[PDB]
Amino acid sequence: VSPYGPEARAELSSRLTTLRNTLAPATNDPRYLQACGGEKLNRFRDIQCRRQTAVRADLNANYIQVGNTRTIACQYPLQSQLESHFRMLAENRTPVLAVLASSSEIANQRFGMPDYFRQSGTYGSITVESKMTQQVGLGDGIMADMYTLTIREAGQKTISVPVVHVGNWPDQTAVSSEVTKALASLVDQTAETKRNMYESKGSSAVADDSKLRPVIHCRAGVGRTAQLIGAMCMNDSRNSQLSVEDMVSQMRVQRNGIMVQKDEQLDVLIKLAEGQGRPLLNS
Repeated sequence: VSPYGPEARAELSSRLTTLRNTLAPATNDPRYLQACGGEKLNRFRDIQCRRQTAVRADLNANYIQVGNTRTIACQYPLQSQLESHFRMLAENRTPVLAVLASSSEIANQRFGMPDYFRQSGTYGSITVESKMTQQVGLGDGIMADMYTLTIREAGQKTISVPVVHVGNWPDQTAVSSEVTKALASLVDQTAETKRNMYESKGSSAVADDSKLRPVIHCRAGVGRTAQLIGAMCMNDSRNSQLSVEDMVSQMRVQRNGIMVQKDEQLDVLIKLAEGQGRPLLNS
């Protein structure tokens, strides 16, 4: 019985579905962050944010840790949320922002997805400038454009955050294991270089485990975001022997039960796990 056959995968699904169903938000569910006084918090009323790992009280965003890998996963900020977003970005001394929402989605004004990282702008007390720098082929026609976001605010020290935008990964789809491995590497290396810069400067953020965390988001922050996160988790040697079952239960327990949304996205994670001889199921 191959540990990666229909049967075993049949069990993994069984388990993860039970979990997803259990995590479904209830009305004013105490496990999930609730909108304060009118301003909308959630982009999709059914894609909620665990109160326990909430990064900010007014953002749909979570601190996530699978094994030893620390990141922040979030929704695409709404217009009213942009200043707090940049605030989170800066305090985190963000080593790397990875946006996985496509240019078409961003372009489409019915989606309310402000084009916040490709243009300069002012947002309350914070002003922002963008600067394109490189473009990298990941494979399969998938392309990553990179920008550098300089976030300034009076009385605050200026922070730069490097951005990696995969402009052509469609929603509800899964890019191949190879493009996925290639993007994870691209995100780790970008994070590494920026981290090292803070470190050579003696940033105190370097000590704090609630900071220097890569920030990743597609539109909802549970499909494309989750697939990439599971991939970063897999190419960190310290997560040796963590199974695909644990990987997914920790993401679901720290954000919402939808994390790793489509079945095909779970297949990409399973291929990489297999290529590693990483176990699918616990016990």
